[PDB]
Amino acid sequence: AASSVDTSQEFQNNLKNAIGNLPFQYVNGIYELNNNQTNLNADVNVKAYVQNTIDNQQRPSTANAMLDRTIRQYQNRRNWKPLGWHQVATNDHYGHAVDKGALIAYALAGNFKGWDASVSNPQNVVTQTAHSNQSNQKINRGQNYYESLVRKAVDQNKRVRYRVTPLYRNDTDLVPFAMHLEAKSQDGTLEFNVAIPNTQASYTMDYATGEITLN
Ligand SMILES: [Cl-]
Ligand SMILES: [Cl-]
Repeated sequence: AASSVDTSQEFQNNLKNAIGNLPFQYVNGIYELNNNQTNLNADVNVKAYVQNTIDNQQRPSTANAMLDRTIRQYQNRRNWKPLGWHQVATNDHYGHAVDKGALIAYALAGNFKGWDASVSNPQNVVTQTAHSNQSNQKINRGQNYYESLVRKAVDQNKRVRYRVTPLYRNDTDLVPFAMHLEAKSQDGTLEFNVAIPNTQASYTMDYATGEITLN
């Protein structure tokens, strides 16, 4: 249970195992890693792209992108469930426990030629808590908050190198315990390195199976 409480020692141990001996601190509901510095190189003369990948257990793994206005998607799109999916009606304001969580957001890369930008791209979607997927607030941050930073940067004509990595406790868990987001703009004005805990205050999750126990 403790592994799905974002502030617990157990969670932090898993985080350390997944990212190495990088410094981290809890702030605004997330973990800032390595003083918010990433080694991503945005100063590369390469065409915008997205690359999704999977690991040896067929789980969504490291995703990379170079983002700019050529693949930005402002428009709307014109049964499948991710690994570990077990929906539960919660006792919190979200109403439900989990969302199909994209590694690389539709709005960011939906215009990239040939790419499966759908909600059922099996290399780009995980079981993600509603809280950690949806929260767009600076005070209590979710993945949406960081996606908004990247989106706003691209909308200001910035080139953003971006890397999103689901963090798993071990080789077999179906559901990641956190989402690692890294971003760097060519001009250096945008840079972050964070882990968004795959947690929700009103319940705990067994990351092995995705089974949720409401508080
Ligand atoms: Cl830039
Ligand atoms: Cl929450």
